[PDB]
Amino acid sequence: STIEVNGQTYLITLRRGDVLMQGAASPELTVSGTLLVEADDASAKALATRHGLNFKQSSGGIALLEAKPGTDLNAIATKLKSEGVNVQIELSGAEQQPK
Amino acid sequence: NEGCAPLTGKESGMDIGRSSTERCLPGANPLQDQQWYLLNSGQDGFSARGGIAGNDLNLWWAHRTGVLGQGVNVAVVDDGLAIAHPDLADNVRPGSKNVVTGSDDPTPTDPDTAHGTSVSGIIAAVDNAIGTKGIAPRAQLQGFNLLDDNSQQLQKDWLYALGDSNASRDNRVFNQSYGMSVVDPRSANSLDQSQLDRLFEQQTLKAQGAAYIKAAGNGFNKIAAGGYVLNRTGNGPKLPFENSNLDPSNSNFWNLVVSALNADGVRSSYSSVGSNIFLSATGGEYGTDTPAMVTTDLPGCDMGYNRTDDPSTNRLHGNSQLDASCDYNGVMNGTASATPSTSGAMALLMSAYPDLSVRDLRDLLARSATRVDAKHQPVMVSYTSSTGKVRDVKGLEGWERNAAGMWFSPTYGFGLIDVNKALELAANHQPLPPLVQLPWQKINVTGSAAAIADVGNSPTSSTTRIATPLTVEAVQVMVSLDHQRLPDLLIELVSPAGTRSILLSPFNSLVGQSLDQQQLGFVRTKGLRDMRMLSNKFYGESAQGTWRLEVTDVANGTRQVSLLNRETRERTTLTERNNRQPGKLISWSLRVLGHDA
Ligand SMILES: [Ca+2]
Ligand SMILES: [Ca+2]
Ligand SMILES: [Ca+2]
Repeated sequence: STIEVNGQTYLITLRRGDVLMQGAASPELTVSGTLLVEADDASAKALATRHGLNFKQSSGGIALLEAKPGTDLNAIATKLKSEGVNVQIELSGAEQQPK
Repeated sequence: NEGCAPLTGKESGMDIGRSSTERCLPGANPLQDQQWYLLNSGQDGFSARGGIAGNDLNLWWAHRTGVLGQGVNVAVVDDGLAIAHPDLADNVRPGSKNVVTGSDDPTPTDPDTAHGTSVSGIIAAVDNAIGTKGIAPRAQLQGFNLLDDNSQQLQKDWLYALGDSNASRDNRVFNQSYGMSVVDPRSANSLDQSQLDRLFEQQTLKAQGAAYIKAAGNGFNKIAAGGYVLNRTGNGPKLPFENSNLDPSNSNFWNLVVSALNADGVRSSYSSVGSNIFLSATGGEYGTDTPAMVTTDLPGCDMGYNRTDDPSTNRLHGNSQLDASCDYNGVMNGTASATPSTSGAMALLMSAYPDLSVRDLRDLLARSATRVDAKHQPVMVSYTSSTGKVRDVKGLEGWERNAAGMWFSPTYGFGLIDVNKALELAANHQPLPPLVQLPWQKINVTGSAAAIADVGNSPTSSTTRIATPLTVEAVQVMVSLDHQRLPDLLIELVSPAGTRSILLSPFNSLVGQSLDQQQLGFVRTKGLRDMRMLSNKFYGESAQGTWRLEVTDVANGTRQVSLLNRETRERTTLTERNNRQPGKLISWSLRVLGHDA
């Protein structure tokens, strides 16, 4: 099935460990469990506890929040968007290649 | 050679050139005379033939005057680093991380995972009585194995390796011998990319600033993506399949993007090219028929590119006379070799002139670079318009000189690194003023002027004025448009001086619309959405005045692309069908990066 993640169409709720295919000339992607959120530390910390997420670290005004087992990251992301927060669900995999 | 004595550096009338009578390298490393990239005397690098003398980093005078990278910390963000290698260990400093195991030891477990170790040796193989000599043999290395087969390439690990952690923050060079090949365009504005761009900005612009060095890609002819290999079949114009502006990271300015040169002094067969190339550096071919990069391998005859079960026609491999423990290889290549060639050159300059900013070092490298392959021709694209006008348009430039007198080509950037000349210029260099990043200027395009006709009679054009007096270093452009066959598009930028730069050459690898139609029965990609491109062509020019973006659809013929499934070996043909409708330019944005003279 098709699924919308981060404003783009992938091929298969979104939970940690879920595997996504982005057509047939791209690497297999995995939902890492991490959400990137554009917010200051204090705002990101408040957003984490009031959404059931764990603040891990931040850099450049962008926080990394980790979802707990069972969490539907797509539901969390859509809620954050509606609250006016820029969010990206991390989709991990072998995107960079040795040259 | 032990007979190559130190120079005082003050010799009156010294010829520092590529054919100097004084051209030699000190040292007792047994393989250094086969490192043509240090000094190219037409030697074969253990391959079947040598190249043309002089085509190297011209660093002999640095070496003869003791400029060796001392005090310079280099991070190798790659597949691994065998930190106990006898020709690397002395130069390893604390702080490496294995992001797979969590350990401080990024030594690979996979025999073919030799890439990072090979990269590292090009930069900083120890100057001793074994193996090779690094470009900057007194530089200090850390390794972060982001590209290990079992690394998920997590954001937290990119941050850790690229300057965000206590371990990596105090590197002055970040070597990135990697890149992303794409068949569908990407926006550069995702949070993961924004976060890294912000980090790179902070790391570049601080005191003791860090230089990010970045491989252009090896996609002149073929790209690999998700277990498939793609290449054009047929007799199309000799334009790169991978333009170096396709990977969004390559247009972030903070990356110094490099193309690869071979031992004959021309672009390595495979090298990606584009307006965002800053310099050409040594990468070679394959080390079989012609020279590649002699460097440090994974140690032992059971690991690395030099190992018993992976034979090579390179004579250094499986050779008990020259390299009994198979600690060196002669097959390292790619823009992944051009990258550490540049990292090493940077480390040399930084060690000689530790107060210079990254922008100062870029200025010196650009103004001292050698105009190799001076006569190479532009690549033309022929088509017939809807009115029957037969057009011949430039799809990729050869060498051109901008209005400030700077020579530039998308193949070689400002040219091949010349370390000796960069050092000559550095002695008298006055610091550049602070970087000014002008606000993005967005131009939304409307009405009839937005149309991109099939096989256009002239470009679809849009112009904006930059009011601020500024001396240009680089320009970034974002483009949004709709078009049903993206590789038909030629995208060019014109400065107030009338200087032109092709930002995206046509017949590139953005074939994903056709792939989607074949594989899925529908097309996800409507066109470009904030696709970012950078040009270095305008370096030194005044920014003030009108800048014009030009977009033309330059093809209506069918094209075919060969698709190889790497696992099954099945080959498919992909047909790119011409756009049935005209395209539409939606918007573009311009950012000028430069300084107030
Ligand atoms: Ca050595
Ligand atoms: Ca080996
Ligand atoms: Ca067309």
